[PDB]
Amino acid sequence: MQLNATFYSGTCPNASAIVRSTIQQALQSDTRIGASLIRLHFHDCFVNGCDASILLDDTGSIQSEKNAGPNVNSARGFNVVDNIKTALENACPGVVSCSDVLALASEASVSLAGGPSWTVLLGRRDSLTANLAGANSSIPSPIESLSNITFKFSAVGLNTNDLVALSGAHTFGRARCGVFNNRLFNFSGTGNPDPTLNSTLLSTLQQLCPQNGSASTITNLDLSTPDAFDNNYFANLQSNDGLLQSDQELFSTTGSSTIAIVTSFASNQTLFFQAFAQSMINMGNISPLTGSNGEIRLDCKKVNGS
Ligand code: HEM
Ligand SMILES: [Ca+2]
Ligand SMILES: [Ca+2]
Ligand SMILES: [Mg+2]
Repeated sequence: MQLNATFYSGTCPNASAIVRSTIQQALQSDTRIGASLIRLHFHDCFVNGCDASILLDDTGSIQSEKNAGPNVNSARGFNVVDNIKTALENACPGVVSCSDVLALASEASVSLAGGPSWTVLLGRRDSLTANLAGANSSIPSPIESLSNITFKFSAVGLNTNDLVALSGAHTFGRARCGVFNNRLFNFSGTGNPDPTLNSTLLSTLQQLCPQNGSASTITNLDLSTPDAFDNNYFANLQSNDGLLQSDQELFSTTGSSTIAIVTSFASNQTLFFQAFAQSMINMGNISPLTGSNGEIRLDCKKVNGS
C-alpha cells in the first residue's frame, strides 16, 4: 500500500498538533532535542526502512540497534519519543505507529527551529525485529569518502541531490570530539591537520579536543547558529568551517557536483528549504511496512504483548 497524508484524519485528527506541542515543551529544557529526534528518523529509515526498528530495546530475542556503532553513546531522545507516544495514546489509543511518530517528530522539530514545514506521509507500521548488524553496515560514517557516503545513500534510494540537502540537517545539533578529531593533529597519517579545516576553527577544536583528552566532549555542528534550522550550515562550508569531514567534503572535493549544490543552498535559503522538505519525504518513503505487515506498537521500546 501507499503512505498518505490523511492516514489519521478520521481517527487521530489532532496528531500533528500533539506531536508539535510535545516537542515544543521538550525544547524548553533541551534545546538539542529537535536535532536528536530528526536524527532518529534518519537512523531508522536507513536500516530495514522507516519501521521504528531503532526504538526497540534488547530482549532475549532482540539485539537492539541502540548498540550499533552509529547509535551507541550518541543517539538520544528515546524518552521524548516515549512522551510523544504517550500523548498520542492518551488522545488516540492504539492509533499512531512509532514509525509515524518519528516522521511526524522530524517535521515538527525542523519547523519549530525555523525550518520548512512539509506534508508528512503516514501509514507506516512498526517492525517486530531490529537490525544491529545492518545499522553497522548501512549508516554512513563521517570519515568515509564522498564516494562511499554517496553509495550508502544510493543503496537506500537517495541520490546526490538528496545527500547534499539532507546533510543540511547538520545546521543544528551536536557532535563529539571522537567523530572529527582525526582532522585536528595527524589527518590520515599525513602528520598535519586536515588542510580543508579553517586554521581558526582548527585551533579552537584542538583545545576542545586534545589528543590525550576525552573523545566524548561535544561541540556544535553549526558554529553560526547552533540550534536554528537555516542554510548557515552551507555557508560554513564555503569558509572551511564545516565540522565533520563528511560535511566539508561536500564543498572541498575538487571537480564534485556537490560544490554547486552547496553554493545554491548557501546563496538561497528558499531553495535549500524546498529541497530539504522534498528529500525528507523521499527518505520517509523508504521501505515502509504497511497493511498486515508490522504492527502498531503501544510502547515504542517493545513488541506488543511482551
Ligand atoms: C551524510 C551523511 C551523514 C553522516 C556521515 C552523519 C554523521 C553524524 C555524526 C558523526 C554526528 C555526530 C554524532 C555525535 O557525535 O553524537 C551527526 C549528528 C547529527 N546528524 Fe548526521 N550524518 C549524516 C547525515 C545526516 C542526516 C541525513 C540527517 C537527518 C536528516 C542527520 C541529522 C543529524 C543531526 C540533527 C545530528 C545532531 C544529533 C544530536 O545533536 O543529537 N545526519 N551526524
Ligand atoms: Ca529501521
Ligand atoms: Ca543553524
Ligand atoms: Mg561566511
